[PDB]
Amino acid sequence: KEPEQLRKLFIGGLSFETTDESLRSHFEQWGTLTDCVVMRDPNTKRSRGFGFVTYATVEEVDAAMNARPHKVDGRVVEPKRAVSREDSQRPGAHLTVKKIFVGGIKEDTEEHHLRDYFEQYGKIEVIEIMTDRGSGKKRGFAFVTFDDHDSVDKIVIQKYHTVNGHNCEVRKALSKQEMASAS
DNA sequence: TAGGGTTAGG
Repeated sequence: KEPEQLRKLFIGGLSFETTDESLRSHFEQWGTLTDCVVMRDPNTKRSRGFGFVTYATVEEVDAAMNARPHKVDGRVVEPKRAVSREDSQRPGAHLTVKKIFVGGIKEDTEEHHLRDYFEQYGKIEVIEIMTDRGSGKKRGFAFVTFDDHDSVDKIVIQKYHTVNGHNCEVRKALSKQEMASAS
């Protein structure tokens, strides 16, 4: 079926008392769970305050994210699309942000090209195709802001994105300082 | 609130 990575959600901010079972009890309400686990320190067996749930289908994952906010064992938790272990090493991979950087877009790209691809992921708030202040020339990248951080997360976990007929690279937007800090 | 003994010899 769909890849395990795209069927899984990271659940952060779990109460100290949530266990594999109480977690499953909550999330099974949105579909069939193929995996459900609270992460624990190997040594002291104590909860690390986070876990994962994996559904049989991405559509169930989507259903669960459409049901936010989630309260598990009396605490509002923070479900997020699961970012792969390799991608988790990149700067800002786990940031909650509503904006993405879209790089490598053709000179004739227009806003409608960005909408036709990105509106299927969520409600768009702002689209900025960047130009050099001063020369007025296109720089080949844009920013797109959405109303929900999950739209960004669901887009960046996918590998390819076709805008104005060709692939473009999409990453979470890091600020000017964050880019420096990741240098 | 970022992963479960889950990542480079011919």
